[PDB]
Amino acid sequence: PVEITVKELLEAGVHFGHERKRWNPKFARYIYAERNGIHIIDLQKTMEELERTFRFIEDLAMRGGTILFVGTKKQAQDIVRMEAERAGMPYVNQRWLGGMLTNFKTISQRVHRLEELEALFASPEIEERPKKEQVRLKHELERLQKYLSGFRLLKRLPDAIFVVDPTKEAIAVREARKLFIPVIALADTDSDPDLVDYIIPGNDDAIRSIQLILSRAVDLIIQARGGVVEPSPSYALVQEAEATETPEG
RNA sequence: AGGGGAGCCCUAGCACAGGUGCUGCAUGGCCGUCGUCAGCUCGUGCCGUGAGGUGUUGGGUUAAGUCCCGCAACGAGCGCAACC
Ligand SMILES: [Mg+2]
Ligand SMILES: [Mg+2]
Repeated sequence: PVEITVKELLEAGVHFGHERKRWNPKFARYIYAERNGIHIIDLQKTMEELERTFRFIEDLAMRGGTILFVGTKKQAQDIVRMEAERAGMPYVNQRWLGGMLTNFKTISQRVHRLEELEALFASPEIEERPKKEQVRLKHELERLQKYLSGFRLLKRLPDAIFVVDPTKEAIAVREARKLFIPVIALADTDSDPDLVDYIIPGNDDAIRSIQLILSRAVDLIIQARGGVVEPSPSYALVQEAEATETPEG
């Protein structure tokens, strides 16, 4: 049953039958206290820390600060970009690079090739040598973009970090704290609530939680201070958040 | 008449020429050779008390450290290639 949330998209489900001899284990469902992914233990402990954290995201915001989020799991990545562009800041989906922060003065160079290439495919210099290098410059521009598509907003090392799972993207969190950078992350029982600077004890995994915690973390920024504007947002045309703007091919 | 004097010839004395006369285990120079083999390194960062390691390992591909993907590394140089 899809409570107006599922939407009938002619989803067959012919190959989706439970004929997968799934009728094999009785204890198949070892079930615990994790049936939908919404845990809040001790409350007087977590809610205390939340206010804490979210009070800073607000501060770093107003102080003009910057917050690059760090995403690495498939269980996020894209969920990192939406909350990325919606909130004008740098993000890292694909993969971290040793030094992303403890080497700026060098990884930032890559960012430069990137921009450099991005210039050339805009001037008449297009096509002046063998297709080979033409592609030699396309591979790069392409790759570079794959791994640097979000680091282009880091003219200088950031005031904070928002890594999802400070245990899977630990290098990130190492590099960070080695440079006195408050590290903000999700974290759970299977994490280092000692390393995480400003914790938000959500579910490390679980798409939903992510989008839930990461969004307000994005909205809180945006709503930093305020203003009038009371005609509210429109529904169906929420494309500026990114969605799937203009395709190529 | 003749005398002085410059380039030069000759005897004599001298500084010295000359020497394929030793030493290439004193050397430059140039060459051979492993090897036309695919390799040898550097910057920055990270690991390590340290010598150092990481990158240059791994899967795949290549005539090739050639290229791909991975990865605490990101690059760059000499070489490979291309230029002839
Ligand atoms: Mg070939
Ligand atoms: Mg060869």
